[PDB]
Amino acid sequence: FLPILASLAAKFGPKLFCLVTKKC
Repeated sequence: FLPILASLAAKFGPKLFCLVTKKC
């Protein structure tokens, strides 16, 4: 689940990824 999620997060999702994984 995680490598495809990480790949799409890098591709066009980093705004949601940074808040969810607490890097904002």
